[PDB]
Amino acid sequence: HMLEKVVIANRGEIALRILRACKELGIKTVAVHSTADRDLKHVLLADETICIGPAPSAKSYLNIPAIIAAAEVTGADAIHPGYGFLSENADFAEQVERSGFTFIGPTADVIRLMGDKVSAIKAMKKAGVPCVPGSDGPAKNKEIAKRIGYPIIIKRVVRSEDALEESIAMTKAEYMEKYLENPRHVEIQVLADTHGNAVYLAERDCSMQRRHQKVVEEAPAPGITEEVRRDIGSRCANACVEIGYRGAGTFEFLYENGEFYFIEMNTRIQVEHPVTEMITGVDLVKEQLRIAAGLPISFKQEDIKVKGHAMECRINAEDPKTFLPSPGKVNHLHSPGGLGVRWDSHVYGGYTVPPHYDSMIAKLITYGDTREVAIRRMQNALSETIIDGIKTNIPLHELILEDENFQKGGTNIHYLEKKLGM
Amino acid sequence: HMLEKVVIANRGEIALRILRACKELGIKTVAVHSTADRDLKHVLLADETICIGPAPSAKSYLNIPAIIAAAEVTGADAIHPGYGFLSENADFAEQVERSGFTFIGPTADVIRLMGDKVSAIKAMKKAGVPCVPGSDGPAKNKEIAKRIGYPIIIKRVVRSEDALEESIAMTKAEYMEKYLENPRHVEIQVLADTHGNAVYLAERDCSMQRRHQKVVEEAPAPGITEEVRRDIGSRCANACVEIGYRGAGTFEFLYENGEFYFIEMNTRIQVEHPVTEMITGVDLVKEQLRIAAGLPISFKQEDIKVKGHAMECRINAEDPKTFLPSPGKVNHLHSPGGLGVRWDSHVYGGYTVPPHYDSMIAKLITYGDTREVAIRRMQNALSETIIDGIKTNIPLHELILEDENFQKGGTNIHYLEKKLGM
Ligand SMILES: Nc1ncnc2c1ncn2[C@@H]1O[C@H](COP(=O)(O)OP(=O)(O)O)[C@@H](O)[C@H]1O
Ligand SMILES: Nc1ncnc2c1ncn2[C@@H]1O[C@H](COP(=O)(O)OP(=O)(O)O)[C@@H](O)[C@H]1O
Ligand SMILES: COC(=O)CCCC[C@@H]1SC[C@H]2[C@@H]1NC(=O)N2C(=O)OC
Ligand SMILES: COC(=O)CCCC[C@@H]1SC[C@H]2[C@@H]1NC(=O)N2C(=O)OC
Repeated sequence: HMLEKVVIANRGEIALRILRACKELGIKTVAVHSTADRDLKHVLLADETICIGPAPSAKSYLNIPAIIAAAEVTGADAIHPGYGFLSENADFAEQVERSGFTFIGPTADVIRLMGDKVSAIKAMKKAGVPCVPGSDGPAKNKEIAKRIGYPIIIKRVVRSEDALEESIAMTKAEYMEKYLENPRHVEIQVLADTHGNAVYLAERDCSMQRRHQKVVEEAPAPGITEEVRRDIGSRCANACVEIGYRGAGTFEFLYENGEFYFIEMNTRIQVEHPVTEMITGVDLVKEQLRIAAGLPISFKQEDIKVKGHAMECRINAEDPKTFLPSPGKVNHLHSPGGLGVRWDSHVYGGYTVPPHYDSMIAKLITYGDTREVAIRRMQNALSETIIDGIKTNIPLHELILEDENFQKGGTNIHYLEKKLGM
Repeated sequence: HMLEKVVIANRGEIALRILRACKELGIKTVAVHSTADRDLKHVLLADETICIGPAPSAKSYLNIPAIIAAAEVTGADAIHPGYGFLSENADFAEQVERSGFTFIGPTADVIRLMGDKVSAIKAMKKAGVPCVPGSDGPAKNKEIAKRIGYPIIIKRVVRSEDALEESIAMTKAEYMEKYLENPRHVEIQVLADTHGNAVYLAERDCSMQRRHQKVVEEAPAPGITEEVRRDIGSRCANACVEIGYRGAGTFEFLYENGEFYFIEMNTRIQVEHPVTEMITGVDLVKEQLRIAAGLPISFKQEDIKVKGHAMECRINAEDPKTFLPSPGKVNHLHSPGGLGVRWDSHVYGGYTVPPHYDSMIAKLITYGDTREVAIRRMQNALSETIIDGIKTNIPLHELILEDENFQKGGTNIHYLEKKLGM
């Protein structure tokens, strides 16, 4: 009569993370996997396994009917979608609850609401979560653009009135907003339950990115005071209640000259959740599972106090210079350890990284009482880490961590790409 | 003009632990090693290496003149002795400071004081650290034994007056005290610096033992209240000042029917220090190094608050049934991870555990907000851990953790051996 068995509708490290939380709560696990993933750590640990299709994503991890049949055939109570794949797919969520299983995440209606940009802004704007100034929806655009103020983003970026009508038409065989020139990425973690509670769990800075993909994340964000945290955090907790949010989620902002501007709500657990765990002492995947089971969040807002600092390096099987993937056999893995070092990875000596999915192989997470200690622990853990047989982006991480502007802190979302050009 | 280079006068996991702290502080390392240990993780990471002798302990890690020459030839500032080997050897400490290097630990005089039992009791007794009732030093023994009260320990244990004089003479070709029948082992961690400060860092319960060797340790100790902690802890901090203690140390007690009875001060870092780290947020090996450099302890007593619970399983290369050592090649090591899991080990896939030293190969440390969470995390981390090629005592740990009396908590120092007999 509660959650007793959970289908893990994902793979790789987050599938292992979920398995770990399940096993801590005594929840039975069902590992659904493609034919290429029979040797995943979490498949090998799972109570039951069901092969849901051949290697390609389309035919396996995105196979909505096979994943639902796997829940049916095992007698499962709930499905955890992880991140990526179907986690923000409303049709999947809708179909999961229509077949009577618990979807571990928000309701389908809320996924669609926060899954479309204009709709999401409206809803934030009404909740009093600050958005980027814009036209709100939808000749008079010379003037709309006027008052928003150049530069403008139709999405092109647009620096001249001359060329408004062009960039209007150019994106328009392919809405307007203030283009923020050099913002950081600062995001707020929340949880909301079926007992009407919602909390905020400080913030993460994920400004170090390449091609919009995050490389290094940290928590808390440098420069953000407790006062400021409280303001923005409590606006997000409130937004959660207004929209009947449920489960873990993240409000992503562009943050520039002291102000927050909303850009997306990821309605799911994120890759970078561990850094918030380390600074708050909250188990975010456990709380997902509890909340899905109908439990209240296990603590109150005044129980949450940011303590110390945490960093995460996404370790990828890829050439550190060209960023082309590097699948193949890991002959040896020597993973780092010691105080303040956490290692979240499904990779082991003997394991073959397949070509079929993303290239993330491990997340290396460090914690310290200060940002400087956490960066130093990261540097030392990276130098101890050996992954023999394939190439990784460890060398990129080492360059970032020794960057003087990174050490000062507060570098913007373009920094990595500039650095890399220089 | 400070500590810039440290000789790590030890091996195995604690040598790696020390290396890690050194590297966090930017302190150069000198790995002194025997010929059998050239492939130790910490030797491979060290800035400088010096081979101090052939495989046997006697000729290498206990070679006082070779270790001192290694400090001389490298231009080192200090020597960290770890635990075991020379760490409680006053002659070594005396000779290290007489050759002008900093010994990372207390002064030689203090090692001898707390290194001999009668002397240590005197000094504790004068400090107001509670000792076990006894004769204090040294016919009239029928009566001394009388008032201490049977049962008695000459060290034999002695249950009858009849047989006092015998057991007197029997141990006396080979002092008296109350024999505590079913105590737990509860120990208090301290630090003391050259600025006149001394602190206590709660306590550990290390009652699960076999042949007097510890298997599982935890912190805090079940049943001990904050009130009680404060009392006993502050008596140990005070004892530290009275004796001019310096560095990390531990006061070990036998704890029975609500009372603490002193049995030894280990004047060094201990194997089981990590569990205290996890519950207090203190880096105990860093503080050793700071304190040795002449710095104050980096926090005050009121900054220390016990939060959560931690467990440590000493993973040994040994047959889990006969406890005979199992040296040889580890073909694969798959180490556990995830939230609340810490792994302290110099072992890696490819590494050969030699026969020459102890059988400890890794310490698996878990943390949780409650004792139950920490035990469950331990169980799950052990089930994920693979060490292929040699035998380990993991099966023993799994049996302990599933023991109902262990789960209730507070089992005594004889429990494991009884359990094992049953
Ligand atoms: N107002 C803005 N100013 C500057 N850059 C923006 C703005 N809005 C969006 N962008 C850029 O485009 C990116 C695309 O948004 P994102 O949520 O990452 O899309 P997706 O989540 O589908 O990849 C943003 O991170 C940001 O870097
Ligand atoms: N008063 C006592 N009552 C019961 N057992 C004792 C008492 N004193 C010592 N012992 C036993 O003998 C052990 C030997 O002490 P210990 O400090 O371990 O010696 P070493 O450190 O040299 O191995 C103690 O842990 C304890 O189990
Ligand atoms: C093995 O394949 C998987 O388990 C899914 C692959 C990762 C999905 C991407 S990574 C960056 C982005 C997506 N998920 C996520 O949380 N991200 C995150 O930072 O939020 C944007
Ligand atoms: C690889 O060899 C070494 O690094 C030294 C071996 C261990 C010394 C023993 S284990 C239990 C005891 C000794 N050190 C220690 O701290 N112990 C501890 O619990 O305090 C009694």
